[PDB]
Amino acid sequence: MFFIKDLSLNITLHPSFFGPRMKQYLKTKLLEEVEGSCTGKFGYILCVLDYDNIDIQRGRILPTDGSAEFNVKYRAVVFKPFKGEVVDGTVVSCSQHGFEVQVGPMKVFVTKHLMPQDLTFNAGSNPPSYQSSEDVITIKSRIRVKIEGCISQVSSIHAIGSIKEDYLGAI
Amino acid sequence: VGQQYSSAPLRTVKEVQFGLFSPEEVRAISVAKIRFPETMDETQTRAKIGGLNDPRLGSIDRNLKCQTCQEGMNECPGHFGHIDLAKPVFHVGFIAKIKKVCECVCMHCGKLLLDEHNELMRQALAIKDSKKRFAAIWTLCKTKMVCETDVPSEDDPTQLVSRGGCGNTQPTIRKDGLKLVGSWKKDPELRVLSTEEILNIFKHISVKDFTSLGFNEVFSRPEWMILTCLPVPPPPVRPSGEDDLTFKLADILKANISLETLEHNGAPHHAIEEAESLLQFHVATYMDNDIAGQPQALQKSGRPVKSIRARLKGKEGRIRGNLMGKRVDFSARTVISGDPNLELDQVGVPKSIAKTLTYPEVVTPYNIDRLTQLVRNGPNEHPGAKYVIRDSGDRIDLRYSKRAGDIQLQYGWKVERHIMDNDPVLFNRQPSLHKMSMMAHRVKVIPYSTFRLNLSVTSPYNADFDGDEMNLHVPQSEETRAELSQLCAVPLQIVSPQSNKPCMGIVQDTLCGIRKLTLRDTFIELDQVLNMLYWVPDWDGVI
Amino acid sequence: LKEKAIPKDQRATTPYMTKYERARILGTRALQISMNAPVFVDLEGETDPLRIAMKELAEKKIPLVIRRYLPDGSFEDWSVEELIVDL
Amino acid sequence: RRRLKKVEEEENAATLQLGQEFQLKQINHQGEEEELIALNLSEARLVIKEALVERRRAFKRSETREKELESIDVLLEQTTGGNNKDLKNTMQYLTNFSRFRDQETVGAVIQLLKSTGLHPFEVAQLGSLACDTADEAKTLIPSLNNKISDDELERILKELSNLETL
Amino acid sequence: TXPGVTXPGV
Amino acid sequence: RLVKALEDIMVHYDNTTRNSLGNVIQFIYGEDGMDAAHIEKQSLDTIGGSDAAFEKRYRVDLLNTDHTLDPSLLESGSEILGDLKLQVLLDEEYKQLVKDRKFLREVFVDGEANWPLPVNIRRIIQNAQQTFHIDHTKPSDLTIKDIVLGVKDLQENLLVLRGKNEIIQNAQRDAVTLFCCLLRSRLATRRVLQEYRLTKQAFDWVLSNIEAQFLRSVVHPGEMVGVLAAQSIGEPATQMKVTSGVPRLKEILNVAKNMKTPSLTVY
Amino acid sequence: LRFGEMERDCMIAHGAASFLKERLMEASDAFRVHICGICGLMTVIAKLNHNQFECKGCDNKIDIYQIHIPYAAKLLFQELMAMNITPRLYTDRSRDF
Amino acid sequence: AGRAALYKEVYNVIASDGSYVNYRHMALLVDVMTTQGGLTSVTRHGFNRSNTGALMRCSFEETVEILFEAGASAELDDCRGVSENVILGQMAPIGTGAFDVMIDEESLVKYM
Amino acid sequence: IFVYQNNITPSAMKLVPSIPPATIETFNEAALVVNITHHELVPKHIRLSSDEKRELLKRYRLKESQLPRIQRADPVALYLGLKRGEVVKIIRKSETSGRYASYRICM
DNA sequence: CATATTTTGCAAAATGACAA
RNA sequence: CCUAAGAGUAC
DNA sequence: TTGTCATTTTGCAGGTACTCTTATTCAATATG
Ligand SMILES: [Mg+2]
Ligand SMILES: [Zn+2]
Ligand SMILES: [Zn+2]
Ligand SMILES: [Zn+2]
Repeated sequence: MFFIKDLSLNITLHPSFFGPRMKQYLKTKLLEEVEGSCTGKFGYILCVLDYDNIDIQRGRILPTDGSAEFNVKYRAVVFKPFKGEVVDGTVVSCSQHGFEVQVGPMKVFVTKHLMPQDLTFNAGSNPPSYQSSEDVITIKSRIRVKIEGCISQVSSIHAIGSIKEDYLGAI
Repeated sequence: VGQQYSSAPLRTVKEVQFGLFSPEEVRAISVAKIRFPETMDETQTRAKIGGLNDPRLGSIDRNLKCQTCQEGMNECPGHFGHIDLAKPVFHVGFIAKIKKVCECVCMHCGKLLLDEHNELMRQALAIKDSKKRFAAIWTLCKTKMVCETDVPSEDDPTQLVSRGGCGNTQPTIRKDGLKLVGSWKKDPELRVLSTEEILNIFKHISVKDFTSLGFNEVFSRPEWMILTCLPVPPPPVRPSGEDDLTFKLADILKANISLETLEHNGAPHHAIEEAESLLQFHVATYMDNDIAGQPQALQKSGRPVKSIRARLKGKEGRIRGNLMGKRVDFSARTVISGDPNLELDQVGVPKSIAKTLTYPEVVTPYNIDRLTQLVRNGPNEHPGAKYVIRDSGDRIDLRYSKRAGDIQLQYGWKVERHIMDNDPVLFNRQPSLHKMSMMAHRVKVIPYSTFRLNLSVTSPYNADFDGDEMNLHVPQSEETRAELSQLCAVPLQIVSPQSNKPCMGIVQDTLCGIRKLTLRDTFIELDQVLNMLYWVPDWDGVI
Repeated sequence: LKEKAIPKDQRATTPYMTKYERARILGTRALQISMNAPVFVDLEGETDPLRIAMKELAEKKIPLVIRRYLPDGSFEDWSVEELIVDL
Repeated sequence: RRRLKKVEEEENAATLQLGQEFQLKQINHQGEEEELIALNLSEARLVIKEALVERRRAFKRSETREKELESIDVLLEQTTGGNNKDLKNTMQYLTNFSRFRDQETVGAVIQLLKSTGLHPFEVAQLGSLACDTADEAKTLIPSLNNKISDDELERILKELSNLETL
Repeated sequence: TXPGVTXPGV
Repeated sequence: RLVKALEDIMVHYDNTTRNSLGNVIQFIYGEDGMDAAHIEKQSLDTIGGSDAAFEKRYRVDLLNTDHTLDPSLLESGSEILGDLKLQVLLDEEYKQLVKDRKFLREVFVDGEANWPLPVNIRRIIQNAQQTFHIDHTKPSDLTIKDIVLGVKDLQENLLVLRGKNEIIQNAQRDAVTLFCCLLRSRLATRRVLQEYRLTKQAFDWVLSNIEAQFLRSVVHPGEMVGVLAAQSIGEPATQMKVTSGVPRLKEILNVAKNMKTPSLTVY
Repeated sequence: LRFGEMERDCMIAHGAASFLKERLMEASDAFRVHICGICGLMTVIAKLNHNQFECKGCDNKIDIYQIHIPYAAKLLFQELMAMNITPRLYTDRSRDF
Repeated sequence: AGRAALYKEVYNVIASDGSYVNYRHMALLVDVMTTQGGLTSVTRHGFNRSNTGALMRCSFEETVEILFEAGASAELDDCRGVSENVILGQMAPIGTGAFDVMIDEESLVKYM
Repeated sequence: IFVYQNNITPSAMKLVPSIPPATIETFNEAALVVNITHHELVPKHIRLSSDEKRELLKRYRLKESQLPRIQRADPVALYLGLKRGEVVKIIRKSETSGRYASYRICM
C-alpha cells in the first residue's frame, strides 16, 4: 500500500561544488538517486514531498578529505507490498506458470497453482489468456488479487498473490 | 594505484563491542572446513583443497585471485575457516575464569549457589560494574559447598522455603596444568572434570544467573569459553617456509584426526585420554605458548613456537610495535650541524634528501606553471618533481616517462615534487621527551650531507654536534601542513608551558661574545660599526 | 539531535576562536582552495592556498561553523564570522 | 540495540505485523512522535499531484480519464527528468483506479474514517478497496474481525459507495 | 614487587 | 608510565578537565583556567609591608591631613576635599584592600609576595607611561570616581567562565579572585594618582590592555593538558638523610606501603 | 624511520590530530576493509567489480560499510578472531555520552 | 589532605635540584592519582584497572589478558580515548579534532 | 553516635544497622582526641542538600559517576556523617587563584 | 640412493588447627 | 626472507 | 556458634631511536 515516511540520505559533496548553488546541487543529487528507487527495507520509493524546503542541515567536512557529508532528511512516498493484503490491479501478461498483474510500479506474478481449477490457460486466443467457466481473464483486464508473499529482487520486487479467496477476480 | 572504488558507505568506527564466538557463529562465517594437515597437495605446486591453505581462505600466490572474493592479495582481507574439534577443549586464556564460574555454579543442576535469599547477595547483586559483581559473587560463593535445595525464609528464619536446588555437594576444584580436578567431600573423591561435562553444566546456567556473573546474553555466554570449533585464520594472518601458526594448526589437525580415529575404531580409555590431552595441549600452545609450569611447545628447529599471544604482547607486538608506533614513509635521518647564519625556525636539508622526500601538490590554476616547470625538470635535479598522480589513481613516474614526451597537467591532478624552501617539516631528536623536542621548521636546501639548525634551538632538542642524528618528517596534505605551521612552529614554542619561561636562549659562542661586546671598555670604530649594522637584516638604515 | 543542539541564544562557550580552531579552519580552507573551491575574497596575486585562507579569515569570509562538543554530547554551533580572532 | 542477528516474525496484515519501522507511532523529522498515517489510492494520488505541481511551480519561479492522463504525462515530463518508469506506472495505475475526484470527497472520506476511530492501515484499505457489502469486506480484510460492529461497517461502506463517482 | 622490584601482593 | 596514565586528560569547552570517561579531574584547568605559557612571576604588594606602610601606600582621606593627598596630584585636587560621596568610595576601596591583604596573608602563610599570575600589570603601566609621555609634573586629568568605577568594571570584565547561573558565576569569581587582588593592589587610587600619575586616556588604555591580555591568557579548550603535565614532570627527572631524585619519584608514583626513609615532622 | 610511541605523545601534546592520523595511516599503512552493521566482524565478501557485498551468516546484502583502518589493526582484529574473541566494529553510538 | 601531601612530595622531588615546574602540571597529576577516592598508583594495578576502555588499557601493559577479559565480559568501548582512535587510525577528539567543522549554506550564499 | 573506649564486638557490629532511617555511627575516643578538620592540610567540607546536588549535576552536565569520589570510610566523611550519594563541596586555598571549589561524591 | 621421525623485592591468600 | 646472537652511535 | 593465630604457597618484568656483521636452519637410522 501507499505510505509517506520520513527518510534520510547521506550525500558527499566534493570541495569544488561549494558554490552559491550548493542547495540546488544537493536537491538535484537527492533526485536521480532515490526517486523511483527500490529497496527491501521500504519497498518502492516513488516521489518526495515538501520540495520547497527539504531539510539539508549543516553538512560535515570529512577530515583529510575535504568533502562534505550532508544528512538530508525528507518526506518520501513509498509503496511496500505486504502479506495477506487485497489490492486491485491490471493483467499485463499471461504464461503457462501464471500471469502478471500490474500493481502500481510492481508486477505480481500469480502462479497457475493459486487459481481455482475452473480457470485454465488458453493459448488459442490471441493473445493467450486465462479462461474459466464463467469469466475470462485477458490482457488489460481489471482484477483484484490478495498478496500473501513477497520476494525481494534487484531494483524490483516480485510478490506472490492469489485469487482463490471469495470475491477475488475480475470486477 | 591503491584500492579501487567501493560503493559501500564510508563511516568511522564509533564503538567496539567485544565478545566471544559462539560455535554456530564460527560455522556461519567460515568459508571452508579444514580437515587435512597438509598445506600443499601431492603435486607440491598448488594449494590442497581442504588443507590449511585452502584457496577459499585467500590466495597464497600473487598470480592467483582469492577463490572466494575473486580479488587480488592487495584487496582480499582473507576469509576464516573452521576446524570442527573432536572433543571440547578449554580456552587457555579463560581457564582461570572457567574455574571461577564453575566454582560459583552448582556442578549438577547448573544454578548459582547463593540466591537473593542470602543477606549478602542483595549487596553483591546491587553492584553496578560487571567485574566487581563477579569478584564479590566469587568471593562469597566459593566457600559454599552445597546446592542448598531449601533455605531459611527471608522474612524470618523460622520456616523453610524451597528453591530450585538439588542438594548435591559442590567439589573443591584445582587446576593441574591444562585440566581441572575436583575433589568431592568424602561421606575426598578426586577426579578430573571432563570438559564435556563442564560445557554441559555451563549450557544449563540460566540467563539471569550468568548475566549477574558479568556475561552477556548476546555477545559472551559462559559456555562459549569452551572451544568446540577453532576459527582458522586466513593465510594473510600467517604468510609463508610455513609460518609457526601454520605448523601449530597442522599439529592441531593431526591430534584431532588421531582422536577421531581412536574414538571411531574404539580404544582403551587411557589412549583416548592421552589423545584428548594432546589436543588440548596443542590448542592451548597455539593460543598461548608461555603457560607457567607447562613446558613450551618447541618448533621443528628446537625453538619455542611464537603463539598468537606472543605476537600481540610486548614492545614488538602488534599493539606497541605496529599500532601505537610504526615505521613511516616520507622520513629522513642524518647527522646535524650548527649554522649561525640560519634563522631560528629554519632547518638546513641536504639536497639529496630534498630530492628523495616529496610533497604532493594538487594542480591548481594558481600553481599550474611552476608545477609544470618542476615536472619538466624531472627528478634528477633540484627543484623537480618525482611523480604525477592522475585523477584516476594511475601514477606516472617521471623517470622512464621522458620518452613519452611532455605531460599535460590537468586540474585536480597531483604533482609529487621535491620539498622546496619554506616547506613546513616536522623535525625531531629522539628520545624526544617533551613536545619542544619535536617542532616545525622551514626547509632551506643546502649543498652538504648534514641537517643544519640554529644554535639557539639545540637546547629544547637537547642536541649537540658530536655525532647526533635527527629525524625529519614531511606532511603530505594541506591540513597537516597548515596545522604543523600554525601549532608546532618553532617561534610558537619559545615560551614553554613546562615552567612558564622561555626554553630557547642565547648559548655558547654568542653568549660569551655578547658579554664581551657590552663591556664599558668595548668601543667600535666607524668601519666595524657599519659592517655590524648592515648584518642586522631589519636595520632601519639610520646610523 | 534537536535535544543535543544548544540554542544559539544561550551558548555559554568562549566567543574567541581557539588556536586549534584557527589551525583547523586554516587547514580545511587551504585544502578546499587547493581543490578549486570558490574563493570569496579578491586576490592581490597570492598563490599559496594557506595564505589565501589566511586572507579569507582576516576579513571573515569563511563560510564554516565550529560544532563545539560538550562532554555530554551536546554541542554549540559558532560561525567563523562571529568568532573573535584575537590570537 | 545491536542484538546481533535477531530473529523476527514474518509480516502479515492479518496479524498486523507490519514491521519494526512500520509501527503505529513514528518519530517525525521535528523530533516528536506522530501516528503512522497511510494514504488510500485517491488520497495518495492527490498527494502526488500536489507534490508535482509544487515542484513545477518552484522550478518555474526559480474530469475525464483521458485528459487527466494527458495532463499528468505533460506535467511529469515538464517537472522531472528520466528514470521515472516506476513513477509513471504508479501514476497511471492511480489515475485508472481513481476512486475519487477532488479534495472535498477525499477529505470527507478521511474525516469519516477518522471518526470511526480505527487503525490507519485498516481505514486506508477500506478507502482503497471498493467493497460492496459488510461480510465481503470482513472476508477481504481479516484484520477487521472482532473490531467493529457489523451494522456500522455496513453503513459506512454504504456511504463510501454513495460517495463513489464516475 | 612490581613487577619487577606482583605488587606486593598479586 | 606517566604519559600513559595522563594521555586522555583534556580541557573541554566548559573549562572542566576530564578524561576519556568524562570524569571531572579539575572543575577548572589549573584551578584558575589559565594557559601555563601566559604566566609570569609578579609581586602582590598588599600582602607584604607593614600596617603603617600599607596605609601610607594605599589609604586616602579627603577629610583629614594624616593621610590626605596633594591637591596638585590631580586636576580637581582642591574640589574633592570636603566631599562625602568620594570619601565613601575611598572608604570602600580601602576596606576591600584590607580584606585582600587579610585574604592573601591567609593563602600564603609565609607571606611570599612573588607568585606566577597571568597578566603582567607592571609592563602595561610602563608601556602606557612611555606611550603617552607622562611628564610626572602636570596634575592628573583623572577623577577618583573614574578610577574606582574603571577598576570595578575591569573586574567585571575578566571572564573565564561564560555561564549564566549561580554555580558558574561563583566559580568565575573564585577563579579570578587572586588576579583581582593583584589588580586592586596595583591600580589603587593613591598609586595611580601619585606613583604612576596616569591620565584619563592612559588609564583607559591600561584597562583595555589588562582586559585583552587576561582574555588572551585563558586556556584554550581542546588542550591536551594531561600529556603536557606528564612530559613536564618526566623531562626534569631526566636532568636529575632523605631519599630524593629518581628513587623518590618512583616511590611516589608506585604508591609503596614501605619506603626507605619514612620521616615525620613535629611542630 | 620509526614513529614511536612517545613521538605520538609529543604530537598529541602539540594538539595536531590530523598530522598524527596522517603519520599513522597515509604515511605507513592505510587499508580499506568492509564490515556489516549486524555483526561488527570483517567477514564481508566484497566483489567490488561486480558490486556485490554479502556477509554470510548475517544473510545481509544492503547493510555494509567500508572503513579505513591500519593494516596492523586489521591483522590484530583477525588474530583476535583466530583467538576466539569478537572485536565487533560499529559505526553508530548505542549509548549516550 | 592526602592529595595536598602528595602534591607537596612531588614538588619537593622536582625542586630538590633547583628545577621549577609550573603548579598546574603537578596539580593535574595529583588530582588524577586521587580522583577515585584513594591513592591510585601509576602502575598496571593502578590507573590501568579502571573501565576507561579495553583498547586504551591494553596499549599500556597486560595486553592479551585485557583483551581476554574484555571478550569474556563483553565490554563496549566508546572510542572516546586517544589510543582507540590511534589504533583505528582516525582523527582523535583532541586538539584540532576536539570539534567538528561544518558548512553554513546561508552564510555561503550571503557572501555572494 | 556511639563513642566507645577500645573496640566493639563483631557480634555487635552486625546489629549496628538498625531499622531505617535510623543510622548508627561508632567512633573511637582515641581517634577523636585531635580534630582532624583543623589541620591546615584538611580543607573546608560542606555537605550539599539534594536540591544543591541536583543543581550541581544539572549545571555541569554530569552523571553520578563522573564526579570525583570520596570513600565512605574517609576520616572527614566519618566526621561529617556522609551517606552514599551525597556530595561534599570542598573549599580550598589555591595558589593560582585565591579560592577553588571542588566536589566529591560519597561512595 | 632419498624422505620421515625421535638478581630482585613482601603482603597477603591459603592451611591446618581449635577450643570451648 | 625469518630467527637468534654479538659489537656499536646519540641520549 | 565464634573468633584466633600461625605456617605454606603466589605470581615477573625491566627506556627511546639508529648502524653494522655472523650463523643456522634436526641428524641419523630406516624403509621404499
Ligand atoms: Mg651529543
Ligand atoms: Zn578473498
Ligand atoms: Zn544444584
Ligand atoms: Zn555480519
